[PDB]
Amino acid sequence: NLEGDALHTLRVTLVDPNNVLQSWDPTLVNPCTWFHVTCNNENSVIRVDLGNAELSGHLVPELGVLKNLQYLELYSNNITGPIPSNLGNLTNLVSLDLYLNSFSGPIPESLGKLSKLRFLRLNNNSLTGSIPMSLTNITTLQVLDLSNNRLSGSVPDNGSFSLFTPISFANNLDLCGPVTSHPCP
Amino acid sequence: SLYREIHQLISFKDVLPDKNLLPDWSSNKNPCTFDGVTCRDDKVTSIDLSSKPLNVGFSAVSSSLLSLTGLESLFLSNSHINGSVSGFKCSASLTSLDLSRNSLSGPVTTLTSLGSCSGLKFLNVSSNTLDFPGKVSGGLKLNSLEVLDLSANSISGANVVGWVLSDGCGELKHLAISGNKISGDVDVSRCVNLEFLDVSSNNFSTGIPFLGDCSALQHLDISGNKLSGDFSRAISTCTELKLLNISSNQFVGPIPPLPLKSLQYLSLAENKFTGEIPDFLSGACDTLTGLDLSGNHFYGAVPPFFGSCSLLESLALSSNNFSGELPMDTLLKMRGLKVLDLSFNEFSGELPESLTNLSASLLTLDLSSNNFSGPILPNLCQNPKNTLQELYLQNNGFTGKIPPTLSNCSELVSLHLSFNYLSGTIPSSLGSLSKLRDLKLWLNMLEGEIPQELMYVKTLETLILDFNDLTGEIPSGLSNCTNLNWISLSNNRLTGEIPKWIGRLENLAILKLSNNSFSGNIPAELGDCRSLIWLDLNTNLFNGTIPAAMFKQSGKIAANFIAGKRYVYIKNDGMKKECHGAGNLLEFQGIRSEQLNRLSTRNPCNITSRVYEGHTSPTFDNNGSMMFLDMSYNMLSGYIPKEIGSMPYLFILNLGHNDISGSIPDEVGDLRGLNILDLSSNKLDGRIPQAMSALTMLTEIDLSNNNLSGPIPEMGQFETFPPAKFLNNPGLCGYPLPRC
Ligand SMILES: *[C@@H]1O[C@H](CO)[C@@H](O[C@@H]2O[C@H](CO)[C@@H](O[C@@H]3O[C@H](CO)[C@@H](O[C@H]4O[C@H](CO)[C@@H](O)[C@H](O)[C@@H]4O)[C@H](O[C@H]4O[C@H](CO)[C@@H](O)[C@H](O)[C@@H]4O)[C@@H]3O)[C@H](O)[C@H]2NC(C)=O)[C@H](O)[C@H]1NC(C)=O
Ligand SMILES: *[C@@H]1O[C@H](CO)[C@@H](O[C@@H]2O[C@H](CO)[C@@H](O[C@@H]3O[C@H](CO)[C@@H](O)[C@H](O[C@H]4O[C@H](CO)[C@@H](O)[C@H](O)[C@@H]4O)[C@@H]3O)[C@H](O)[C@H]2NC(C)=O)[C@H](O)[C@H]1NC(C)=O
Ligand SMILES: CC(C)[C@H](C)[C@@H](O)[C@H](O)[C@@H](C)[C@H]1CC[C@H]2[C@@H]3COC(=O)[C@H]4C[C@H](O)[C@H](O)C[C@]4(C)[C@H]3CC[C@]12C
Ligand SMILES: *[C@@H]1O[C@H](CO)[C@@H](O[C@@H]2O[C@H](CO)[C@@H](O)[C@H](O)[C@H]2NC(C)=O)[C@H](O)[C@H]1NC(C)=O
Ligand SMILES: *[C@@H]1O[C@H](CO)[C@@H](O)[C@H](O)[C@H]1NC(C)=O
Ligand SMILES: *[C@@H]1O[C@H](CO)[C@@H](O)[C@H](O)[C@H]1NC(C)=O
Ligand SMILES: *[C@@H]1O[C@H](CO)[C@@H](O)[C@H](O)[C@H]1NC(C)=O
Ligand SMILES: *[C@@H]1O[C@H](CO)[C@@H](O)[C@H](O)[C@H]1NC(C)=O
Repeated sequence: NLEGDALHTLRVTLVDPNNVLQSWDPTLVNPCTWFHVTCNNENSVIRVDLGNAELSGHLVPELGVLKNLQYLELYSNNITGPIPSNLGNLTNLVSLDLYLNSFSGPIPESLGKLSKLRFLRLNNNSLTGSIPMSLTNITTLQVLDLSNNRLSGSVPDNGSFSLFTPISFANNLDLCGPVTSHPCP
Repeated sequence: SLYREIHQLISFKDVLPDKNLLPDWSSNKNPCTFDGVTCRDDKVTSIDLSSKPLNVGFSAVSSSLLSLTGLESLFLSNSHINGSVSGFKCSASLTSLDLSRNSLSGPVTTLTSLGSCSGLKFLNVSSNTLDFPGKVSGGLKLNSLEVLDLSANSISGANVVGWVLSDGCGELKHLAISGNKISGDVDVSRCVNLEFLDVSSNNFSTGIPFLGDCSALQHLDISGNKLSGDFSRAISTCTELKLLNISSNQFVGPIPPLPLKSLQYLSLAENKFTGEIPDFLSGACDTLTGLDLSGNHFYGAVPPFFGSCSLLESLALSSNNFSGELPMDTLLKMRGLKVLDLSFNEFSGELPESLTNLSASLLTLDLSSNNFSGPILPNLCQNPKNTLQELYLQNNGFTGKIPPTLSNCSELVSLHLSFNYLSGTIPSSLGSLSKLRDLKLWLNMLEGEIPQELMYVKTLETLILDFNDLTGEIPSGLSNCTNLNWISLSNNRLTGEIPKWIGRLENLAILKLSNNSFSGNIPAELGDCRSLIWLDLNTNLFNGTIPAAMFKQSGKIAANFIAGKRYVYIKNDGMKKECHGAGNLLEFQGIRSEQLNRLSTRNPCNITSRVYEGHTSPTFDNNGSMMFLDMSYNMLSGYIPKEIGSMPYLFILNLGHNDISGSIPDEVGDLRGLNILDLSSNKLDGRIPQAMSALTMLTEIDLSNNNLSGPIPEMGQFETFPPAKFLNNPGLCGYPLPRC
């Protein structure tokens, strides 16, 4: 139960007052029978929705070991710490919503390695640094909300980013480009 | 003495936040006349404050009470005392101290300061919040303790035992460290007098404790650990040994040699042990009381030489690969046998007639989960004064009828006949059992109506009739059972309306009517049941409307008596339309999952997903609400009142495939615990209330086939859900559906 061990490490690192992770047993054959965790017909985890579980702490890199993982919804929590640089090891992730959190650190480079990525919503977080140019190589990008963050630098108008409007990039620290309403020097 | 005695007692009485605490304590009274105080010759030798919520600190105790000259013993158990041990004045007259079940906190090293008591022999600190931060150095420096109990604390570390015994174990007759996290190696070899050791429930990944000569040791509990290696050679030096619990460990291989001379209790249970029961074990037959081999790879048959043991009280072979016939000849040679658990084995064949004798001896007979075949023995309980308590026959190939000779067992508190091929009707004579608690007959071919005479059982708690051919309506007499906490009747042919007298049961936790012909209106009297967290009504003929007062009891709900029972929840996947409702909750005690295929004939559900297991665990002890509601696939009509949103603890709500017409209440948005919601196939109209965006717990929803109109709420989880669930809603728009 590699997936189960990984998710269990995640549980250990997480702070869970409501004990929503209580149902997770490392001794089990797999994680697939756990609450909020969904597996495919191949008995591998395609989904984890922990959203608004009122959790604290930070995440783990072992999440990147889920190959068939599709949906990850962590949204509406106090969760802190950086976004794992090895998250790019997730090929099949179609949705990532971290929004409404204490998450920090720069936006990981390896995220450019997600080909099937559709939803990315980071809005209302503490993230800083530039917005990776590798994300333009993701052609499947549909909905992105970065609004109300500390992100800085120039915003690429190429690739999939051409699909997006300033309200998504709004209320940031300093952002420049055709996409923003503030010009680059 | 007496003056400062009473003055110290009162000076302690002054520190209590509750001004009225000690009723008889006052100045101008003989201290020896006080409650919880035992005085000898006008000198205080004892004080017992146990189970009295003092809500005071230890610092107040050490100064006032422990300074008493001539005081031998102080029992503070469950006195709600907080704080930590500090340096203080202690009389040498002190003998026994009980701090157990209290709030004492801080590092364990503080206990080193108890050496101020010169005559201190017996110390119980068990069940406190004490821990051990960081490294272990030096020692406890108490060698005078004949008894030490550290059990149920927060201590996490390695070789803490060495820190305890640093000053030597020479005088120590008793040690219990349990309920902690401790690793490393255990050396008791310097303690020649130690008669008792409980290290259980800990972190040891390493070798077994070093017992040295192990001359005087009568008790060894290593259980609840990761331990592996050879324990035989370690305990081979122990001549006199009684209780050995090695259970729940990583031990492997065949059963090795043991010190069987004085052995009373032996548990090898819950391990990787292989092979079968060795012969040499018979050497313990002059002694052995009870035995647990459960949870191993053991197979074969029971050695008949165990007939030499008349002292065996309990025999547990459960959870193994065992097969073969019943050694009734050997079993009858055991006079003191009481509980026999054969459950979860491959045992086969019909039932030997001689078994009819055991009704006058055995307390518990568990044959459950086996390859057994044949009829149920009608001659059973022919012998006078039948002593049988619990009978579990479930999961077998047993055929024939159910003989109403079982009424002749009057001591039977539990009957599980379930998961079998048994035919025939239900004998009314079963009503003659006043002591019966758990009656589970489910999954059989049973026919005929329900006995009215069951009204004569007031002690009835769990009744499982599920998955049978039974017909007829429900006897009103069942109302006379006020102690029923579980009612599950599913996949049956039962008809008729639903009783209105259900409100009479304050103890009822669970009601499952699923897959039946019942009709009529859902009674509002359900709102009078304060124990009820679970309702599955899905496939029935019920007409009428849905009352809003049914939820009035939510928030006062007490599920306390419901806990402790094994359950299975089988989730209905919406792929196949022939499998109805959210899911099926059934009582799984004493049954294998692998045999669930026996349901293949009775239910259309497969493709390999998905099963949920466990034990009943309500989310609240008191003042909660309904955790489960499935009315799906019925004739119910009208509009849903605002009260539908009064149950925050509700995990799953399925109203699907009904005639319900009206607007979805904004009160729906008040449910924070709802994981799965099916409103599908109804007449409901209007707009989805924006308040529903307040639901963050939904992993599944189906809104399809309604009259609903307007934009889909963008916020909340609606964006996560597929348009597949939103189909057949003409006026409905907004993501995931197309933009307006
Ligand atoms: C409410 O409960 C009722 C009763 O519990 C339930 O109705 C039963 O539903 C099951 C599942 O669909 C039915 O099971 C079927 O029974 C068929 C016989 O009627 C059987 O066909 C052949 O089987 C027998 C015995 O093998 C054979 O001698 C005959 O020649 C029959 O033609 C079906 O077999 C199918 O399934 C098996 C394994 O599942 C497979 O190997 C076969 O190839 C075939 O695909 C099947 O077992 C049962 O008959 C129903 N009984 C009645 C009285 O209707 C409802 O479905 C429940 N409702 C809800 C909503 O849950
Ligand atoms: C150190 O302190 C702890 C905390 O008290 C203590 O553990 C407890 O010991 C008591 C025994 O004194 C246990 O109480 C028993 O529990 C069993 C259930 O397993 C009951 O059946 C027992 O009932 C009998 O005794 C009663 C009187 O005590 C009778 O009224 C009754 O009819 C029965 O005859 C008995 O209550 C208790 O379970 C444990 N555990 C706890 C409280 O968590 C430990 O023993 C102390 N150490 C030493 C060396 O004494
Ligand atoms: C209190 C008892 C009466 C009850 C049986 C309880 O012990 C039981 O564990 C309940 C709480 C469990 C049994 C089945 C569980 C559900 C299992 O089925 C559902 O598909 C899963 C899907 C997903 O895992 C959700 O996170 C939870 C969710 C929807 C679970 C929500 C909680 C349960 C409903
Ligand atoms: C033998 O050791 C086990 C291991 O802790 C003791 O635990 C019992 O059985 C299960 C373990 O799977 C526990 O969950 C129960 O709480 C325990 N039972 C009881 C009645 O307390 C067990 O108690 C030990 N056996 C004896 C006779 O003490
Ligand atoms: C995190 O947010 C919650 C409510 O969303 C709030 O109650 C809590 O205090 C916050 N965490 C901290 C550490 O303040
Ligand atoms: C997002 O952040 C802005 C300010 O940074 C705040 O005004 C807004 O309320 C936040 N969004 C939510 C949903 O709380
Ligand atoms: C002891 O109890 C008192 C009662 O209010 C409290 O003030 C104090 O913090 C407690 N000490 C500990 C260590 O909890
Ligand atoms: C339920 O339906 C029957 C007719 O099918 C009717 O007589 C009965 O009154 C209905 N119940 C209510 C409350 O309307």
